[PDB]
Amino acid sequence: QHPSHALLKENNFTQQAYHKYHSRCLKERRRLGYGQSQEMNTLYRFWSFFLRENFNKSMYNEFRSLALEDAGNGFRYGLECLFRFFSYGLEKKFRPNIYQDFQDETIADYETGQLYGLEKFWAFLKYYKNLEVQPKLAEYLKSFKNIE
Repeated sequence: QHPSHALLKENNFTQQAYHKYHSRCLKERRRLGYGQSQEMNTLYRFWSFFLRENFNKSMYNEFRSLALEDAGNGFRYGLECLFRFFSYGLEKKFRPNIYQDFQDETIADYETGQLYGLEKFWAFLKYYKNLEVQPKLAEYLKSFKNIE
């Protein structure tokens, strides 16, 4: 199996294995450029699912930073995986710092003219079974009410 799947198997994550896998992913990105590495893409998906229960400040900051570099040049997959992590990760374990970040990246995504992040935020607030919202995102969400 591919490391992106084997490292998600229950109780099988190892540091030694993640380091080898992580390594070639960055080399492949550093070799082929933003949004051009299918191997790097497997790492975005691994991060998206892994951190939902398997959180790591180290991995999360990297995930976020690279996803935003890519998306700043038009390649959306990494950022799409990050919003999916935000929406489903916070449903499984609410972290206030990560909720604030979710707001921050949703606002930034909307103001670049996208709706993928805002819908994911709307989806979270709706299903999150239990929130204060930056009044700017508050108004953006009110206008989204005409869509979903």
